[PDB]
Amino acid sequence: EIDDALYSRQRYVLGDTAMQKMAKSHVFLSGMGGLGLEIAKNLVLAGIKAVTIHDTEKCQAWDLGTNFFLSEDDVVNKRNRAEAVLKHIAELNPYVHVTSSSVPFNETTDLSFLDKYQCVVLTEMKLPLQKKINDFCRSQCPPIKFISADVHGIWSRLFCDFGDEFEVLDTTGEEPKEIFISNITQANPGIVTCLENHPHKLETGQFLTFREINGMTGLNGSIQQITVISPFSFSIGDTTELEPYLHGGIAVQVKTPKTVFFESLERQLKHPKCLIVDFSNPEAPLEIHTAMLALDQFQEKYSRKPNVGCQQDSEELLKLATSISETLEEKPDVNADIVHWLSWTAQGFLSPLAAAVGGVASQEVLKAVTGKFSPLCQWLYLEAADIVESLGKPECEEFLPRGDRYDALRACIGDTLCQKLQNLNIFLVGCGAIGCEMLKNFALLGVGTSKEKGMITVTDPDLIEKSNLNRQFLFRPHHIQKPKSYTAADATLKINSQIKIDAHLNKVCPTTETIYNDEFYTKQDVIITALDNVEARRYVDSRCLANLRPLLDSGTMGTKGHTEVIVPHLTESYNSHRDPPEEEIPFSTLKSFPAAIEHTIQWARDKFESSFSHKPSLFNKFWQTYSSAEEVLQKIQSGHSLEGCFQVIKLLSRRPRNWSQCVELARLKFEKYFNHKALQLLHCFPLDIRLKDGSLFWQSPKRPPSPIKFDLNEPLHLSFLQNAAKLYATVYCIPFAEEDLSADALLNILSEVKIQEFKDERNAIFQLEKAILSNEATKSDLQMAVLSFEKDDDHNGHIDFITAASNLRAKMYSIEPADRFKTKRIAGKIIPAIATTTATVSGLVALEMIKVTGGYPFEAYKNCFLNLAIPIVVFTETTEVRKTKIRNGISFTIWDRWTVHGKEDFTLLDFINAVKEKYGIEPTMVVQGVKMLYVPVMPGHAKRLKLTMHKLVKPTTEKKYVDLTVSFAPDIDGDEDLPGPPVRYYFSH
Amino acid sequence: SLEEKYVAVMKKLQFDTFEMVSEDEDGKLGFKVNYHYMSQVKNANDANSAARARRLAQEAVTLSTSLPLSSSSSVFVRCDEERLDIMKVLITGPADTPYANGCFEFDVYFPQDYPSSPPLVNLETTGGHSVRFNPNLYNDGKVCLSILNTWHGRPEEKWNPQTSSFLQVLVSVQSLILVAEPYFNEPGYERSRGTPSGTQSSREYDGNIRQATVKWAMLEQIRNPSPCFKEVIHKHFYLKRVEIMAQCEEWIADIQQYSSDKRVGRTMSHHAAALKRHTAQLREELLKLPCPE
Ligand SMILES: O=P(O)(O)O[C@H]1[C@H](OP(=O)(O)O)[C@@H](OP(=O)(O)O)[C@H](OP(=O)(O)O)[C@@H](OP(=O)(O)O)[C@H]1OP(=O)(O)O
Ligand SMILES: Nc1ncnc2c1ncn2[C@@H]1O[C@H](COP(=O)(O)OP(=O)(O)OP(=O)(O)O)[C@@H](O)[C@H]1O
Repeated sequence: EIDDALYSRQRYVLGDTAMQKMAKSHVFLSGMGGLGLEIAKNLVLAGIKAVTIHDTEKCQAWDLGTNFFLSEDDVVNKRNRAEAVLKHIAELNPYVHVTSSSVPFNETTDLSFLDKYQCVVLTEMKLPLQKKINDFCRSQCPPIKFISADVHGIWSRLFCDFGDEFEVLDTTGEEPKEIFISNITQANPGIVTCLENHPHKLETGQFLTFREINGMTGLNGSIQQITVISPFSFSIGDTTELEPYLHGGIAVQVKTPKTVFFESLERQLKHPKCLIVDFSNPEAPLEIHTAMLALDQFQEKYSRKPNVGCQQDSEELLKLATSISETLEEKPDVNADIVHWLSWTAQGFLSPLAAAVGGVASQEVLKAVTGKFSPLCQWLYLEAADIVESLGKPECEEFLPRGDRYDALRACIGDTLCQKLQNLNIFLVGCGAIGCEMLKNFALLGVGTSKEKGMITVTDPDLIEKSNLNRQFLFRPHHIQKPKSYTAADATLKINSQIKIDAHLNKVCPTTETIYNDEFYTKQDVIITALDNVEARRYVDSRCLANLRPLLDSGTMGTKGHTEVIVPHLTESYNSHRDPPEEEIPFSTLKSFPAAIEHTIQWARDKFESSFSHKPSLFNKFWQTYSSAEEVLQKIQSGHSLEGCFQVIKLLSRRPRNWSQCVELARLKFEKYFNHKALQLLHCFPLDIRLKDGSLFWQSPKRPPSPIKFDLNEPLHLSFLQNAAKLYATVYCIPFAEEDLSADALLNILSEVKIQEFKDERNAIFQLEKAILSNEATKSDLQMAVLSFEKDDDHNGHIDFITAASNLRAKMYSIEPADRFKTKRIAGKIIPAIATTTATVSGLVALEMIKVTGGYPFEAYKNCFLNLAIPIVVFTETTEVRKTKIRNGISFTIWDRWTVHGKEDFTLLDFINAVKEKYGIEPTMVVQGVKMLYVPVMPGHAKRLKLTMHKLVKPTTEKKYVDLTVSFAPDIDGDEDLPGPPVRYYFSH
Repeated sequence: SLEEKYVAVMKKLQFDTFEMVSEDEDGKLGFKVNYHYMSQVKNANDANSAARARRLAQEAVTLSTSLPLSSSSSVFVRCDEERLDIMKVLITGPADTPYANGCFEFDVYFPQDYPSSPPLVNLETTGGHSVRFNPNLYNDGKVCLSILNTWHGRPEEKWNPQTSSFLQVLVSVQSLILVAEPYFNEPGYERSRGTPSGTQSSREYDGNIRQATVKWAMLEQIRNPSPCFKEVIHKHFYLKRVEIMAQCEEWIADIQQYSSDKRVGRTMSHHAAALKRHTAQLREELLKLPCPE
């Protein structure tokens, strides 16, 4: 069994089979540097059964700048690097049996001990020993998965080898999509006519299965390979011998295993199959591979990395690279700049790049033991050459170590950029997984650690949850129900004692703009968002636009992720995006004509809403508005209409008084939901009715219902009855016990209940007077408890009730049911997530932050979109700002604002004339927010021109200025009003 | 001459401004009249795009210029004095339909992303959610139309941020929802239009809709008029009071013609009795209606 309260989000990504394969898997990892630590952290968060970390070198003062778990005590005691982190690593996940090893590694070492493990990861190890290990691992039966990852300065390298033949059980991990069929042609070959609209979006060679096809009863349950003909047709095999086709049809895609091939490490070095990440330089990965191979040969021949700024070392490395390149099969050209920068930053180490590579490698490791996605084939060369390219030709003395924790970062990006990093006032929004990883990156980079200046502000109103511990590594099981921001601030200080963090519990929204005023944003230097919803992102972006501050955005959905870089006066904003509107289920589909399990799940969710949240609130509001029920009766007797009075008075008459009445109510609701509805729908539309075209009204995607008679012996019926009874008892505030919920007790209760057979003012008055006579009008009767949808708590019965209702409705519509977890995901809109993608996007966002702080030109900034399922990583230039012209050659961008000043007798015509005089164009309408101030066509506004600003807007004394929006008449009649940049106006000077 | 006078008088009241929402000194939204989309208005951000304001202003220009107006049917729009996204619409039912001369009130709220998304329209004259005036007008007040993306239809029939306009929405409501035979608006019964059983079902539906219209669309609108349209409602009813009497008498006679049916006779009798009671109440109210200024 898998505890869902901790791995729910990961199960929504990997699935049960992948989880089971992850258990009973033993992973060996060598090299406890920064990259190795990141890989181990991601794996132990994933939930591997046992991980063995191996390292032979001892702790050094240089390791503090790359390791976020070491302390000064470890350096003082000269502890082994693997042992010094063993205790902290196990704290991330008690289910993982983490072990440490320190056996020496060399050519003469007995390497047969690796056969116990299933996946070996090598880091910071010599190349020839990697060759030997990879030769051994791939020759085992079964093969042992091999992954090599390294980071040298700002250049990385990743390699995979899952044997000569490896089989993946899921090519992409995307759920199959259901396709509707319109016509089948009895010919050789057959031709499929897809349903109207709804393109199938398939590819030739796939396997498709068909079901619910009238006529070809033999084609139901069969699997046929397709041949794409058009976006709405494809070709199937022989169907001539079959019976003709009437109507209907459903086709879904069938996943099939795929076999990929890998080559040995010693053979890949002579002609690698790299992965392209930047299409502007397709040949870049091969050149990077050549440079790093030259670096390894230099390390072999000199037993040391090249010194910083040494001319002879650079010349030797260039000569080695030139010699190596001509021996390659493709004969590439040695990139002088790449080799020069590799020599310059050979001894350095970059933290965000290490984190990104660690996330990718951990994802590959997860692929290795499960076969869940297509593995990387066969190299990956991430790099951050843009960091140093803008630096020109810095002096070697700037990169020299000084004897502090930041020696590694200084050796990469020079002393000046390191100092400018330590003096950043950066505002971080949200403290989710991405927020925690970004705080870790801040601690490793020393952001805002200077005494004089530097301040990190992190705000998040949520509390820590058990499911958050899987993805947010800064938290512990004893931190549950504590504030996220405070816990993160306390934990980050442990990593770096010099950090200066301010944690706020406030949300980020218009209601809280009084504290995050314009001065606060001006104080900040870069804003990073770790949000999870689009409205907050848009609000933050709009706030940043009004203050001209850089913004970095990121977001992950399962194995997918994206980053965006926004720079004032250079790029477009987040609000500039116009995504297409999403498809939404119409009212007819949801209410009466469902076709997929999602429709029934949504119907169950909003039925729960109406039954236990909306209507109880209406009841409470109505009865608190009119305290005296007798007064309500008097008003009704005098003909006074009231809002929802009939509905509420009907609710009062059916209010249960004890557990037995709650069980009866549950039975009645079950009958109403799943027996009466189908009968009345079939009565309205008989199954045999025809349309003008001759098609049956119940043609696809509509599905004919069928009544479900109650049966307590059915597990689903009993589950629904129990959950509905519990929810009704809780809502109506009556006690109950566990034995009252037993099957026998329920049988004894509803056995005597009669069931109604399927078929206002006076009734309301009768019910109200009967209730008054029966004394069912006390202050407890006029109140009803309201419930909230708590999906995360499994003992409240919300998810069980929703699942039972959705499954019953699906059974009514002959749709196959769904398991509890799928209903939990869909109804609660739980976004799938995992640690690897969040770590990777955090590393990339940190690199973008370095770029923004450096003040680099527009070409340096890169937006990234990655999907580890394929896997693909795409870097594209951020969209540049667009000049928008209006009239007379006047043009403006999204970052432009205009300013005007007025006085006491400043009238509306004065303001319009001032803007016309200043910018040469006449404003035609002025609006603050959603309040209109001048619209000539609207009646009652022509006389507004004389009105002064203070009378027109009636402003508050809090601010002397108000932000306005203007528009201008089109240069050609018949066109809409030209847009205009926002204008800020001051009531005085 | 009566129709010309009605057109001349009603034209001055087609478009106007009323104070629906006023802000107190603290800064909260106070509502002076009932509104269906109150919750979304309270949660509307102040980061409104200037494009939305421009589109609303142009729509206001179009509404003030070319709103439909005739004796058979008319449209009246009231906009908030300080918020372009608050609007109430009163539509008089076209003649020769069960909705004829009935005043129907609507609440329209424009979303923050407008015109990317169609404006939200909700019927208010639902009679306390007890009457389903049309297959596309559910008893809860939801309006189903293709142009509002709430109904199945072609892409050209769906909401278009560049070409679709609110005036088109109003015209579509008038020409598609308040039709002569609302029973056939349902996408399943329209294939039996003209058949005897379909005709009988349409007659029953028309009788029910007529009784509901007399009960709610005019009786409750004259007894408890909304503050926004009060003058419009009073003037309209005073001008057309004789036509209301003639229409009610004709409806009573027509529904009593089929009261002897062997299949729906009981429902016909019930609807006829309810219609007669509503007609008597309407007679009383119209007799008590003073002459508007
Ligand atoms: O409030 P809703 O979520 O729209 O559900 C209602 C509700 O049923 P429940 O109270 O059992 O959820 C109605 O019953 P009342 O509370 O108004 O008495 C019922 O009306 P009927 O009594 O006429 O069945 C109606 O069903 P319908 O619209 O088919 O008349 C049904 O609507 P849904 O279940 O489709 O939401
Ligand atoms: N307007 C906002 N202001 C501040 N923080 C916000 C705002 N909106 C969202 N957040 C925060 O953004 C974070 C997003 O992180 P994450 O994806 O882990 O969320 P979650 O709700 O904890 O996750 P899950 O949905 O898996 O339970 C949340 O912790 C939430 O508190």
